[PDB]
Amino acid sequence: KVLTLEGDLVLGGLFPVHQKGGPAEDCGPVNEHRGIQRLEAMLFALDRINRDPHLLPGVRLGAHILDSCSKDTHALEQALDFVRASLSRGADAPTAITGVIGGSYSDVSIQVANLLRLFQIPQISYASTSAKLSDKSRYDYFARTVPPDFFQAKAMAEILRFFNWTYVSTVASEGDYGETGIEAFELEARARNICVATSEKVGRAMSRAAFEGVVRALLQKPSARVAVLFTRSEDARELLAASQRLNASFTWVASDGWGALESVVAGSEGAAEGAITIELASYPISDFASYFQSLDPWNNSRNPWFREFWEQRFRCSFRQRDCAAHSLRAVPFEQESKIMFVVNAVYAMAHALHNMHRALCPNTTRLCDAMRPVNGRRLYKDFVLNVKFDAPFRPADTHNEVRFDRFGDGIGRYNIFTYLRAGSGRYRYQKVGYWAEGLTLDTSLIPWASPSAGPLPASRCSEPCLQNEVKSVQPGEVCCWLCIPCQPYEYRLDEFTCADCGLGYWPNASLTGCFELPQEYIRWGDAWAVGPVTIACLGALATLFVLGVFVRHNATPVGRELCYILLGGVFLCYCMTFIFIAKPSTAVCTLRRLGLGTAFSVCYSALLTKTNRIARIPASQVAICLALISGQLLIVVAWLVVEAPGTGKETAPERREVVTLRCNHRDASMLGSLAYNVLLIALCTLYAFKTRKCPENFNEAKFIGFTMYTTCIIWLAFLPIFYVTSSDYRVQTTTMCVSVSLSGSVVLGCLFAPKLHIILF
Amino acid sequence: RREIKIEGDLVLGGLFPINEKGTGTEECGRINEDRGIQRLEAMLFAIDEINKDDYLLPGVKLGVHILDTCSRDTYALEQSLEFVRASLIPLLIAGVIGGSYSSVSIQVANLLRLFQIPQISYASTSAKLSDKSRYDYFARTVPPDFYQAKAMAEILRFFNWTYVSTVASEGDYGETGIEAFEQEARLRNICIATAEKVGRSNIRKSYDSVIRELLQKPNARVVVLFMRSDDSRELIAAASRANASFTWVASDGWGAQESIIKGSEHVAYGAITLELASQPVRQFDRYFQSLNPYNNHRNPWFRDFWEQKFQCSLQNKRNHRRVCDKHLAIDSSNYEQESKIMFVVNAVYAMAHALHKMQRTLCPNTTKLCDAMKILDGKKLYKDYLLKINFTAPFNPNKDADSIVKFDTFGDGMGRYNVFNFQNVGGKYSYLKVGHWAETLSLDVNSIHWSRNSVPTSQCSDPCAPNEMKNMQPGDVCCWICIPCEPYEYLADEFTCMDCGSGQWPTADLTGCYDLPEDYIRWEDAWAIGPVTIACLGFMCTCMVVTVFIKHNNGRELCYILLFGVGLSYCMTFFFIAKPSPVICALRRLGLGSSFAICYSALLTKTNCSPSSQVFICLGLILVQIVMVSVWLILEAPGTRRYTLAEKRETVILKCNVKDSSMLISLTYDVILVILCTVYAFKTEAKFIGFTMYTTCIIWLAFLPIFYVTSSDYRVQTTTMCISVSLSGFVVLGCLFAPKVHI
Ligand SMILES: N[C@](CC1c2ccccc2Oc2ccccc21)(C(=O)O)[C@H]1C[C@@H]1C(=O)O
Ligand SMILES: N[C@](CC1c2ccccc2Oc2ccccc21)(C(=O)O)[C@H]1C[C@@H]1C(=O)O
Ligand SMILES: *[C@@H]1O[C@H](CO)[C@@H](O)[C@H](O)[C@H]1NC(C)=O
Ligand SMILES: *[C@@H]1O[C@H](CO)[C@@H](O)[C@H](O)[C@H]1NC(C)=O
Repeated sequence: KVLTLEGDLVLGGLFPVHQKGGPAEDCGPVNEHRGIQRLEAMLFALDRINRDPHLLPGVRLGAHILDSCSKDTHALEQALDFVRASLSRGADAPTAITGVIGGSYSDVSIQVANLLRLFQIPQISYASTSAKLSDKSRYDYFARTVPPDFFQAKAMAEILRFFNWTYVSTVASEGDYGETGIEAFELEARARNICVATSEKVGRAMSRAAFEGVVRALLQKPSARVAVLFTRSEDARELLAASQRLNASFTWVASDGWGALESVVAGSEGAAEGAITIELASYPISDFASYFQSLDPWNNSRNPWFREFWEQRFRCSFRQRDCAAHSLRAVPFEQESKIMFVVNAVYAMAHALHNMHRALCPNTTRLCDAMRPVNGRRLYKDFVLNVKFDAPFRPADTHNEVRFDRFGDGIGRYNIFTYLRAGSGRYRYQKVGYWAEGLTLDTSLIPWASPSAGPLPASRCSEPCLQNEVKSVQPGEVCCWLCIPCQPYEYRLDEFTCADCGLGYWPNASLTGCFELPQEYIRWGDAWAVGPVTIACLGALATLFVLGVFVRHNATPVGRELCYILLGGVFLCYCMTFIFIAKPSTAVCTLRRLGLGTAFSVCYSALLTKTNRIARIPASQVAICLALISGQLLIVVAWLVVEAPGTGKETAPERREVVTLRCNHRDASMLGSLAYNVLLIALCTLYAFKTRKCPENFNEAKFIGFTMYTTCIIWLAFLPIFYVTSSDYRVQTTTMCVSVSLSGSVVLGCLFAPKLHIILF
Repeated sequence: RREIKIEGDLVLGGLFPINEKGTGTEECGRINEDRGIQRLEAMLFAIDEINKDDYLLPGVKLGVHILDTCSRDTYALEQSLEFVRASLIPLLIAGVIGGSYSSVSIQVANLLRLFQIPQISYASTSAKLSDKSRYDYFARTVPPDFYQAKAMAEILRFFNWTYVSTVASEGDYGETGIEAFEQEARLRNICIATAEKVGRSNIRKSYDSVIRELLQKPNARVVVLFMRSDDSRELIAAASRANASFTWVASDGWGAQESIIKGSEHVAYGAITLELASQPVRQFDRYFQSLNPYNNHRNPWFRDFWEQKFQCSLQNKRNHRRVCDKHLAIDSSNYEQESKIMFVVNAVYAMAHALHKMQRTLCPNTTKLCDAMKILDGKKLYKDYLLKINFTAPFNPNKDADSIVKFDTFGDGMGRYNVFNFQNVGGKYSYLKVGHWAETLSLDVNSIHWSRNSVPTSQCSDPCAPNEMKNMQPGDVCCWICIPCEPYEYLADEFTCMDCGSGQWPTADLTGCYDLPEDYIRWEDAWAIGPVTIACLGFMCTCMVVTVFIKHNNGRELCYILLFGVGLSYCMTFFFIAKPSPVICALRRLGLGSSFAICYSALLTKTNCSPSSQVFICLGLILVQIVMVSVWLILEAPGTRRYTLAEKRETVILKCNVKDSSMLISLTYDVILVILCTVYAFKTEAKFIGFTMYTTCIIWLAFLPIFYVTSSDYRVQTTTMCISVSLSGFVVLGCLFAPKVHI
């Protein structure tokens, strides 16, 4: 059947008046909510356009509406009449189609657009939301009023980011809706920097056991308490039933498949408490309701399918009466949600035609000779796509602009619904905001978004950390990272790498390189070493006594330079200890190093001269001491030329010290001087094995022997002590200073013990 | 309104460009001689042969439904709309043998994919038809255009032409061809130098500019052409004026047409062109030649063709113009077979055979049109039987095995091309086929004439040699240049040269990072013969002086100890020199220390003069020196490091990797102190001992700095051994001249 009206400007149209044939037939029952209501909406829009002065005033608008029967092949056969009656014939009277407003199902729209692209016939759909009609390579002359299927995916991605949800689950379905939209949702989720679990899909013929298994699979991850539903009505209903059976707590962010529908929450109200759904935004037309209610078959002869619709709706046969006064009122009539889109499409086509007419014929408001061969390409590209007008049957003081983007799609406009309970034993859908270009959620009506008990925390898989580097992301899932704490030995040098530097274990939390604090780790020059330095001061007092010895030298009938040399050596070792303790530096370490060796050599030379003089029985003693001093000077010069500067040393990796040593160390050259002193002491003892007994200056000889024995014992005790303390430079200098001060004090005491008795006697 | 509706059991659609596109006030222009009447006559001849054949559809008779395209896409769509009014008097169409134009084929495929009608093209070579997402019911017996991109790009690989310059005409033919050829070249490691674009609206000024841009690039001597016939002809003519010589590698736009060269045969020579292979059909010539507009009443356009090929008016208005009689006929003098005729027949059979096979699957009980075959499922026929045909060419020449008609996964035909080389022979210019490309190269190099005895066009000068000459890229794209590296570091990688050893000196490219320690191991060379001879002489002298002793004695034991120490000093020279250095590096140092202690004891023996107690005390002092050198050894360790920092010139490695001036300085300082004490004691026989001790002291003082300032590769040990043996020899000379005075 065909539906032809007027003919001045014929408008095409395809509607699913009949449902798809069940028992292998062409067409079956009449689609009341999708084939009759939309058909009457288009007819009402055409009538309003005709009885309208500011749109197509002097030109009348016709119609050539057809039935597609929800079949792509049947739709192709019917749409063949659109091209065969306009331009196919030549270069049932044929009618010239100017535009086609039809196509509810995606496949029907695809086939009709494929047919009409070749013949340059523009088409404007009203219910085709398929995402594969957006590309103009395959569908050049296709436009639509409803938004595509990825706009709701973008809306849910923005919703997930708004609520700070990162690790979420995902449920999809088999077919175009469920697979095409899921890829777009994943793409925007990657663009939204959020995580997708990408769980299993639904084949629309899926058993209850398989649904339960998928529910358990979603329950495997406990941190992702959020699931995204790109499922149809039946799949969503089955999933809710399975969740209710298994008693699983979830919040579901759904799409237009769920919407604000109560048929999917029947018997599963407990499982859905914080369900978030998106419904395509639409408003009811009161004028269309008034037009449709006052419709009866007695005068409605324009619609060939009205009799069948009346027979299916009311039990009337028209052969036997069986019916009377069965007026269609508001009690059993409900306006279909996509009727404003049909009116918008018809009015957009009318406005495009009017604009083209005004541009081509600015003189008269009637068809010109240039309007008979209308060009579909120019009309679509310059006029159909460039439309900006207020939505009819809606006050102009509202952001309702029927416009097409660069791909000819509609303007995104959705409503967000939360399946909540107001407090009683009833459940209902409540709008909590809209999405035109950005979210407009209000945190006042959502039950789980209340400040109490938190806003349903469903954040990322892991948590940020400061002391633990983020370098243990799970292989294959970079969304669940492990806060591995790096060892304190390794500091922070990069963004996520804990690496040691050597000059400190943890300077600060700057996380940019390593900082070496300028300090000394062997800075013992304080009251802690107060005891040793004072002992050195005692040696200085002995030096003062040396001056008294000089006075004693003026009136002593009993050689005299040996005592002066011993006093000078004592002063030298005291000065070396003072230099070591007070301030260690590059120029303050070599001086004491040479001084201690010089003092040791002077003492050894004095002992050797004394024992040689004893065994023999001033020029010879002076020559011997000068030769010993020259040898010591050569030794210290060799030490200096071997390594003069001191650059310090680093500590062991087990700890973090400032400076292990003030100058160069770990050298066995001082062991050579120690061995030379030991050999000198051994030679002195070998000589004194028989030379110790000496009547001439017996007290002096005994004191010299005692001093030599004490020095040998002190050196033999200190050498292992020095070796042990070499591992700890903090106290090694103090131990060496104490040892040398004790040796000097012992030598001075041994020298002065018989002198006092001799003076007193 | 003219159309052919030959009835039959199965009706095959037809679609040919009978009428040229009207550029004036008429939709349809003239009558197309070659791509028009001749191709439809070939299809009719193939249909008649199929009907007369007793092996191909013996019972089913094939009908013909032939329309005209008028060389327009809209007209072709309007005509092909008659092919779909059979399932949605009308005639049921099994398939459509239509095409001859890329736009017409595209539009017809777009219309026919909706109604599931198989379509086979005989001349459409557009690459846009190769995708099944937009044309899932389209097949062709001719290869697509981009196949030629693979036909001659391998030629570039055959003659080692890695640097090419591409020139093409904008539109649809050369556009996709450029991308296909660039992809093939990139897959074959061939880089593109220039990429120009020729236009139909351009003039000689812009052509000369393309040539001028081509000339100012001497490396690229080969130009790959993707252009139409007129563009290539005019470009050759323009290059004639510029006196430009190139090696053109052109596509089917040039082919083997004599119109391309025109009067510019001296600039086109050596050109390589590709032509679609097409054997002539002997039976078609006889069928077409014996045709007159009196019995061929099934061809509505045949009268117009008769009035176009020959000036005739016998059909209508005889007196208006020059009427003709039956004297006008068709023969071989003024008729030539169109190149794409064997494809057209190959298309028709490609349907019939498929249908035949389909029957054998659906109607196997009789040789007739069974009812189950009346449905004529287009999808099943296309995806089950149309794409699975392996029949040979019906009219292939004798001994021609390569004549199987096949369709690949995209429905395209088999790519078979012929390579033509423009040559001069004798004094006549003509084309000559030099090979074929049936998915492989079969060029005949022995019969190819080049521009001037050779075609060198490689941009890269030469491959880089190994041994730090491979280098890397200098900042270009095609190949690279070669620069050397300093030979101390081996080129461990293909771009950089990095050191991997102390001395290294890599040997060849293979195993560059060899061990090659380059140690200072020196055998008994010329500089070593002296020290070993001196050591042997000293050993002989010590043996003589200990043999003369003991027997005649009337220091004693001290003298024997001194002689043993002198012998130890003499053998220390040989101990120091050793090519292999083991982990025991203390042998030389302990030997030197023992020699010094022996000298000190020998001096102290004369210093002292209870004497036996001193002879034991000096041994105890030697023991103290031994424990001191042991403590020294407790702080020094050997190794394999090299003490020379000359890198490439560092061909000597230290025997023991340890700081020489760390504690050896202290040991020598102790020795110097001891010997200075002995010298001071002796300064108070004895004179000779003091003199030789002084000579040794200044000798050591002079030889100490030179071992550190010169830092010889291997002579430091030799000089130390020479100094030691000289000191020992002086001591031995004194201790041997003393008995000379004694005797
Ligand atoms: N706009 C729809 C969307 C439709 C759809 C919507 C929700 C769930 C499943 C589902 O099936 C698919 C599959 C692919 C593309 C679109 C859909 C259309 O049919 O195109 C449909 C409302 C329009 C109407 O028929 O009135
Ligand atoms: N096979 C061709 C190839 C054709 C072509 C061949 C050579 C030079 C220019 C050129 O113009 C284009 C442009 C786009 C696509 C195809 C072509 C076809 O029409 O498809 C053409 C021989 C067939 C015929 O028309 O008889
Ligand atoms: C999401 O986190 C941001 C912090 O960047 C915060 O400002 C915002 O309030 C949070 N939104 C919630 C918790 O809904
Ligand atoms: C091309 O190079 C290969 C080796 O690189 C050589 O074998 C072949 O002969 C060359 N072909 C020529 C020079 O035509």
